[PDB]
Amino acid sequence: ESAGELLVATARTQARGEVLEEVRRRVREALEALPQKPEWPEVVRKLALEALEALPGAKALVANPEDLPHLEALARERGVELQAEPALRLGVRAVGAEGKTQVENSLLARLDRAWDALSSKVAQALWG
Amino acid sequence: MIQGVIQKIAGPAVIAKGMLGARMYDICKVGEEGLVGEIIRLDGDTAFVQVYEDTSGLKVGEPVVSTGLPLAVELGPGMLNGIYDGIQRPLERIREKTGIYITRGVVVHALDREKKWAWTPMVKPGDEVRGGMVLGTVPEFGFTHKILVPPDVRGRVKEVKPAGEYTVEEPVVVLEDGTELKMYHTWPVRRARPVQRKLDPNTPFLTGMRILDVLFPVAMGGTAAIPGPFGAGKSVTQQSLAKWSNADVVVYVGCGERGNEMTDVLVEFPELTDPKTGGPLMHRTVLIANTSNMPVAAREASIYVGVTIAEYFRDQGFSVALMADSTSRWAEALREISSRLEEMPAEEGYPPYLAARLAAFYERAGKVITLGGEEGAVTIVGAVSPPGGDMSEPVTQSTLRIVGAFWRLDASLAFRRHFPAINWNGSYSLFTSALDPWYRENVAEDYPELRDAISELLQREAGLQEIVQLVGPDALQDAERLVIEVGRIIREDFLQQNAYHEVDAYCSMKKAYGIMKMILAFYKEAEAAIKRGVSIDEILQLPVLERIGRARYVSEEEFPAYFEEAMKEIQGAFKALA
Amino acid sequence: PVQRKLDPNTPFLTGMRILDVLFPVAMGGTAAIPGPFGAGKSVTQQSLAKWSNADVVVYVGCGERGNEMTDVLVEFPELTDPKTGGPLMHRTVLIANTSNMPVAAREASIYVGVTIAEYFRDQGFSVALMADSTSRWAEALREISSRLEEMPAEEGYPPYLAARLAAFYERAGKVITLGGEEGAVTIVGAVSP
Amino acid sequence: IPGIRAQIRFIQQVLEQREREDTFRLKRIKGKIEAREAEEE
Amino acid sequence: DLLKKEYTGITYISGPLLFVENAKDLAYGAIVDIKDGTGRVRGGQVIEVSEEYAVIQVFEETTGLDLATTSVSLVEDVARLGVSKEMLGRRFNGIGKPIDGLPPITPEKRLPITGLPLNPVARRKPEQFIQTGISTIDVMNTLVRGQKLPIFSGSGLPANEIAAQIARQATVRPDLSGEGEKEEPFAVVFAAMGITQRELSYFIQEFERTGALSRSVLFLNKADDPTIERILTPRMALTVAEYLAFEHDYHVLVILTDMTNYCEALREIGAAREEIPGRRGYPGYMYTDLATIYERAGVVEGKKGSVTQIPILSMPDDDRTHPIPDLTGYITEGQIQLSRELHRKGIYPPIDPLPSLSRLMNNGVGKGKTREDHKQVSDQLYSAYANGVDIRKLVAIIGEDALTENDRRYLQFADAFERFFINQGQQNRSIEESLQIAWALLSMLPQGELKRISKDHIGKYYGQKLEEIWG
Amino acid sequence: TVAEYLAFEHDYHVLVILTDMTNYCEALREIGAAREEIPGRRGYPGYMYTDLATIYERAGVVEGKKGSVTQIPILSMPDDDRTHPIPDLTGYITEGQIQLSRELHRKGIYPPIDPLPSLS
Amino acid sequence: TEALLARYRERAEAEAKAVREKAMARLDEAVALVLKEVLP
Repeated sequence: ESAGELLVATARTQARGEVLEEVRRRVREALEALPQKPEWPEVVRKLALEALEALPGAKALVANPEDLPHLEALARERGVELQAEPALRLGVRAVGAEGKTQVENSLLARLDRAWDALSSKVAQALWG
Repeated sequence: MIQGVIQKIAGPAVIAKGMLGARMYDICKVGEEGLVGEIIRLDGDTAFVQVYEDTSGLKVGEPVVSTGLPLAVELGPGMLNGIYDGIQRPLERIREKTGIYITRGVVVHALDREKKWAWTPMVKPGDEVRGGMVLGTVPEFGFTHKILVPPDVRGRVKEVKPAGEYTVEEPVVVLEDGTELKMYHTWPVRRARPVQRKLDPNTPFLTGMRILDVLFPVAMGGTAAIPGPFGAGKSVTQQSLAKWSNADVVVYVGCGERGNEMTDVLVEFPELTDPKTGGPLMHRTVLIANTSNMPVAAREASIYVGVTIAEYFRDQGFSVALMADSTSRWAEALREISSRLEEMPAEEGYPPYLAARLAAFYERAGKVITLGGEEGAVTIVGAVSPPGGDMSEPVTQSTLRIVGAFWRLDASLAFRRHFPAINWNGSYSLFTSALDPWYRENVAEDYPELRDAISELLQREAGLQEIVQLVGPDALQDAERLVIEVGRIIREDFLQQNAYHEVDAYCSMKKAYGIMKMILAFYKEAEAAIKRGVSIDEILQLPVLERIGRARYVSEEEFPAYFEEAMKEIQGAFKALA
Repeated sequence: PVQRKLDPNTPFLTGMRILDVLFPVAMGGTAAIPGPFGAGKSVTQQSLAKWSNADVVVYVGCGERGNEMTDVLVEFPELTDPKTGGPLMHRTVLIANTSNMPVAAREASIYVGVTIAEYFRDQGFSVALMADSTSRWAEALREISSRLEEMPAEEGYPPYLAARLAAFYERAGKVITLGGEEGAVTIVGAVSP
Repeated sequence: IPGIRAQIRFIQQVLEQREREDTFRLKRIKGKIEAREAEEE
Repeated sequence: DLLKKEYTGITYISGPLLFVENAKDLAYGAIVDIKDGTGRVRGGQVIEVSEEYAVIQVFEETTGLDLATTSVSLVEDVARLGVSKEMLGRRFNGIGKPIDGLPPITPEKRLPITGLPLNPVARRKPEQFIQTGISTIDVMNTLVRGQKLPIFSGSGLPANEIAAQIARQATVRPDLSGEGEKEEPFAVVFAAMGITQRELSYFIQEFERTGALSRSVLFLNKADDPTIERILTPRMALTVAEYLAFEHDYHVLVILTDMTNYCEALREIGAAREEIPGRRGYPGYMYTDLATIYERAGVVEGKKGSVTQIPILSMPDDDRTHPIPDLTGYITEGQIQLSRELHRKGIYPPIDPLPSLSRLMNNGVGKGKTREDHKQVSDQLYSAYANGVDIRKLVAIIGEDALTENDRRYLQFADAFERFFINQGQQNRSIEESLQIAWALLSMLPQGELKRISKDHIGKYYGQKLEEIWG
Repeated sequence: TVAEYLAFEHDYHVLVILTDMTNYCEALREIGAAREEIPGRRGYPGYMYTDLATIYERAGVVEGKKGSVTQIPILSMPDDDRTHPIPDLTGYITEGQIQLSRELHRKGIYPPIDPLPSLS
Repeated sequence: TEALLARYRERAEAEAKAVREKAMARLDEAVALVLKEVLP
């Protein structure tokens, strides 16, 4: 009876799942290679800027030592201290005044926050 | 304009900060979205607000503004045929504005500011007007809506509009002091509107049901309660009262109940016909609907709004009937708020001012002489929903000590599908003796005596039931089996009533007189015949019992001939056998 | 964890006529035997421990008499296992937390017993678990919640007692183990209203 | 008569037990309001 | 937006709660993610927030958390769910995540799982009659399309089999109302709260037999899942149901498999907060809380879909006055109450008709519908059966020999009623078969005793014998 | 404590008779309600079972020793109610019961032991 | 009896391939759009 219909529908659903997963992996790899691009410094500056604009009154900034020099010229303007760290990548994370509040603005973080919101768009634009 | 910011949020409660200068029971606008709330506690620099809408998604730090004025309604032409929520907002407009769901934050007017009414003045310049007097009239659905001076206004008339079409914003009369009297005004819902004198209750409020109109009647200004467990059919009785009562205006307050009932009223009342004026039935009805899944804090708001509108229509010289769909829901709203006010509660968790609130609400009913020297009345019929069917909980008891009549529904009758299912042993009424002159002059000279004889027979049968229970009904003597049988007859041929039948729904009072009269005649003749050796069995086979049991299905115009035939047939049922 | 839960299709034979005939329980099922005092609950529990057709019996004495544990320890080395030739005690594990031993250990004993039963099930056997009384576990819960200044449910018990009971009884059943073989666990809990 | 007397004493026990529980709760909440009004003094 | 903010500074963990300080930037009712020192992430929801701290109810169990390392981050300001038509063959856990192994869904919309109240002006009167194939429901407590009708069960009584039989056999009968001829089947949304493995396997095998899985959504919260998740299961199920019904014009049937477990979770999370209680510790707002679930049913004016609810709940000590059945009866439209005494006699389905009720029954019976004698046959049956039961109570005192003749006729009616009209046992009876049996049973009584039926219906239906319908 | 010393240090056979545990339970209730604990079935503390157990479970015989401790609690069932918490909780701990009957007392019998509801 | 299963297996595999190819058509634009949007 309906068992065959369930079979064909399962096949369709999991095929769409495969292709959407592939697109997501594609953009995950497109992101993870940007610190070699010439737009790297300005995007990192605007990321840190919106992060600081989210914590009124931060006390520090944590980042990656490799892109640390990209980040000195814009924190002195407001007095927020600097600090480097190897684990934080593709972004910057602030620290609040008490030590008990943080804001991270990593790339992959924004990706995982927006992917579910954009899945409908990817579907409607990759099929119809 | 006192304003502050939100400090704490929980449930329907909000604690504001920086509100020094705000007054108790003022209306506030909470959040940037502007939800309506009411201050219920002041504490140093803060205020405690109960919000009349959903609070999910609010954030700490949003503005809170006090308006400085307590909750009030708009009283003017344009309220009949309408449906409102708990704080007097038209639901048709909310529907045509937000779709099929109710979003929060809608701002709409209670009265339509665009429809034009046919003004017709009734005062001349230089005249003295005094709070409560009538300025003019406009037509409304076959009524005559009188325009009244607000109770706190007095002066001399400088200018009065000639005639014609105007909207309710128009200053139809302006006093020599410069105040402009529009077609409507506002009134705080917690202040009883004043009257000149309270009168005595001496006219019955005709509900249409035989048992209530006969055995447990209510006067034109009294109060009544109808408590019952779930499944006993409270909604059916309430809607029947809304359909068939002889009130001029009906105000129906669905506080905290199912929504399908409100929709049933909405869909059915335009197709029924008003018994008095002959117009459609929805043209004399005002709904105030606040269903179960609507905000909790709006239930008492709905109760007060309903009773204030009823008092307004009373002030115009009408007879109003107010139907409160449940006061248990109001009490539960109070308990829910008290849960997070962190008060120390009374029995079963209700706040201690509950009996005071109930008394204050039931005391607004009565028959009065209005400030304009006219006669009007408000008759309240409130429903109670005791938890677990337990008639000893605090709301039911607090209600017993106030109301005038008490109509008790029981489950055993409702299971039997025998309706109205009014428990006879547990109901009472304190209005009978004061209503007897009206009955003697308007029904029949011996109506009180027939009513008393029926009451005595029911009591005697109730007394015999105790023995019937331990020995069985076949062990009695025939003189008592007769009482048992006539009690069964009274029960299933007079008390019972078919709400869905086309002719048994409404029953006049002379019809009830006739039925009582022929039941008593039969019983007297049967007792006489037992005094002459006739067995109780062939008496039960007399086929005039069919006429007696069928009498209640006869139309109100076909009835007198039927009754005159039936009386002599009863007489012949025994005199002819000899 | 297990690979898959199965549906019980095989009876758990207790040896008593009334239970095996009129009110049978399946291999991976759960039963409750609540009885007032003086109704011989102890003899019935011992009989269930003595004649069942399970491969291993785990007896949890959660807050009960100590003479019962002594009865087991003394008699069982003499009785013979029906299935194999060995003594009866060779197939039994006892957890003994009597009535005058620390109160807060009754729950620990319940959980220890059901974990050992789950282990032997994972090995491919069919286990039976007899929780000698769960009202004593409930009382331990109530006492600890009283020390915490918590608000209680109906009869002084904490408001999460039903959740703990359900999570404990839901460990029973016939399964396909992770190794691929098949085992089961049957729970017979006693109550003392 | 014995069966009815049994039912009656049983119902009476249950009612008294519920009353005792709720008075315990009331005492607790009063202690609480006093404590947390004093700590804010 | 897209940047993430983490709150450290947990100050308290006990039971299901968790206090976090300096978190005024969380909205009341938000959804958070609690991550521990292991990297495992579990969920929660803010139930009170102030300038000093916010209170969180954790969904999972709180094993492993500590005050030094765990963090709290926001997910969204309002709890929402991603809905789609493409979830009509799936299974999710109690919080909406797939558990059949397939990838998640692509949401067309994201709707707030709390919903909004239907406008009393926008509603419509439910009128379409549903034929369940069960006589005690069809003839005496008719079910209409768009109704709330719970099942008041007990501990050992078979309420699940009745629910599954209704789902298997329910259909509208358009030829009797003369309107429409599509008879498009029902879509079934099945929300289980604290279910055991035995009953879950039963329901799954049933739907798999019937082939009803390809059009059913399943939200399973088993008895070994965390307790506080049961707060979200019914809201998610009804969000999906209302979406399907009032967007794609489906006719949905919702089955909520135990409201008692829902109330247990409610009482637990309400005692952790010390609310003013109700009758047996149940919080004082349980009425409003349940009303926000039950009242998400009905038919909307100007739309084709519908939503019908069949909650199932077990009265604890077969007690009709317990808070849960009491409130549920005060909300829903009638109930179907099962009987233990009937169950002990081997009768299936053990529905006793006297304490049952259907309030919307009169909207969908009569002429232009099932048949013109439906209502009067129904209440005549009620009267005769009540009489039979009272006469049983009398026999218990004065012995069977002392009875009269009409009393014995009523005794026989009660007995044959119970053994032929109630006891049907898995067969599917159309409404005409049910009315035929009802008249055959009524014909035992003398024609002069059917005082609730008119003369013509008597004239043209009285006098059938039971041996003819079957031997 | 005296009984245990005698029995397991000097090989005595000891018989302990505790004459009215109904008074013991009232003293226990009164002391417990002074520490503001959660009540129980009739006001008796929620831990009466454990407290009675720590007393009754001190009897028995030990392996490798010749002494013994036998206990005979005596208690008055209030209102002759067998479901009262005192006799009920004592029932779950002990190894039987001896019951005194009222009708045998009226008849003039002594000691009015009823052999039908008793057991060891 | 089994011809239905055979027909359905064919239909399933056919539609799977159809979806995969219709996807590989414009995947290159889908990924670029997502990367456009995720970026600040």
